Amino acid sequence: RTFSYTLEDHTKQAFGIMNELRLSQQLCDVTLQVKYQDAPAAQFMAHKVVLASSSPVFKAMFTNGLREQGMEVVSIEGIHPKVMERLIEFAYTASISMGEKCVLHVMNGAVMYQIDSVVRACADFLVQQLD
Repeated sequence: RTFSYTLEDHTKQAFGIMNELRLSQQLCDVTLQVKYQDAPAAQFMAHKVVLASSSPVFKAMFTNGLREQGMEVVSIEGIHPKVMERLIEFAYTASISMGEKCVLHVMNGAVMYQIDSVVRACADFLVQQLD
């Protein structure tokens, strides 16, 4: 009496569309303004719900108890713009790539937004690079 179906690639396909929408700057409700020390300021438009799905830190920031009147600007310090870019790409794609010289800075940024997956991968890379 009961019929049930699952599309395994669905989440992969849907995240692909969400990343397309980020890059077109469509349906975005947060702008991250990133200023790190000497480097020129940068900004990143995104979807609060997607960032929240990949970072307990963004989730708490955005789930405030009074719903938001539109597009929010968020000031970020202490993370290089190039690192934030890579973390956002991870959330939207599940992949991240960097040069060996940047692995430490990305791990630092991933600790700051509690992206446990990226923390683990970077830690494991650094340790293999020993001895």
